Amino acid sequence: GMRKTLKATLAEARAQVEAALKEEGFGILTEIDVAATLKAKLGLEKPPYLILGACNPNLAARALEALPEIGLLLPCNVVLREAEEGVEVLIQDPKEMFRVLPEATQRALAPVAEEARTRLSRALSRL
Amino acid sequence: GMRKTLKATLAEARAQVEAALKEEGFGILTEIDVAATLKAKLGLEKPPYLILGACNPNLAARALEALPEIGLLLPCNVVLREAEEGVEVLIQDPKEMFRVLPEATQRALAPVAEEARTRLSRALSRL
Ligand SMILES: O=S([O-])[O-]
Repeated sequence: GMRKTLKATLAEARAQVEAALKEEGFGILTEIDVAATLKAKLGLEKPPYLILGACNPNLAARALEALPEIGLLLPCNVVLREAEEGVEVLIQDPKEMFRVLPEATQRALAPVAEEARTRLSRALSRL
Repeated sequence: GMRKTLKATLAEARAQVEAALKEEGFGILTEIDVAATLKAKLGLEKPPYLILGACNPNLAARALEALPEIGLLLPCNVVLREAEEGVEVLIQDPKEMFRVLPEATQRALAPVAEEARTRLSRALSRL
């Protein structure tokens, strides 16, 4: 949806992502190293793949105040994975993620999802 | 969907939900204290609210083979929140989550989602 490949090492891509997100009000709350946890649990050897859970507290608080169960679809995931041409960054589109909800609830959340999507697409565009 | 209210405290509910998930092959990879992070960032007191990222490594590994970009949807969120009549546990239903995905990936993903959902609803039933 929002996808970009960077010619950058993993650590470089990850620092540039954290920095572009922080410019737009999104902090990183969680991180899962998917290759390291598949190794530890299953003995599998997979290429680099991280999932970062990023969040703007103001937009999150607003969404959770309107619809408390919306925590099931937070935070916004950012994937960084090894690609041929370097590291691919993928960012969850909030508008797309709210489509699991009834249409009336998506209307009720639209201003927040739009604001989040605009800040996220801005971060991506600066990578 | 998938919710139960526990006549219990938040730490009784957390110790308990983690035990019931473990029984069903789901471990907790991440956790966000929503009330403490919104207080920290925004200065507002909010009611107890936790987001636990639960994962079964074998099911996640197969999901990632069907669709490499499914890391944007993982792991499976479990909410514990102060509710009206106790602490409400909500579990993201894998079947609903996958609906956001391209039509083309749905059939291949259906049996991993069915297996996840049966394990989760089992864990929820034992609380
Ligand atoms: O960071 S403030 O702009 O939500």
